[PDB]
Amino acid sequence: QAQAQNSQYALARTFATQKVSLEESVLSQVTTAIQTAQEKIVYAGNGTLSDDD
Amino acid sequence: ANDGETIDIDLKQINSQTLGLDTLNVQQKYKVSDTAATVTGYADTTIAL
Repeated sequence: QAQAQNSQYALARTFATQKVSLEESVLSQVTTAIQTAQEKIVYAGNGTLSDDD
Repeated sequence: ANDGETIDIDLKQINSQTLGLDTLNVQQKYKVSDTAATVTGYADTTIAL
């Protein structure tokens, strides 16, 4: 019974780690997107852009 | 890289008027005289006959 208990925790860890890693994978690209958004905003501050710019 | 971190430029309307020269003139007035030039001729009006 104890061995089965440990096996169960192992299964739980497998299913858990399938997530978490996925979330880092997505959030990395989210982070880069936000960074480039910050860059665009800094660009927006240029006082001599035309309206269509 | 932060909001408000600006360096600013000011600009001025420059032209003949903001410099107070738009009526800068140096001419002296002529003395004016007039005479009666006699008109001549006849013209064709709208009205028919």
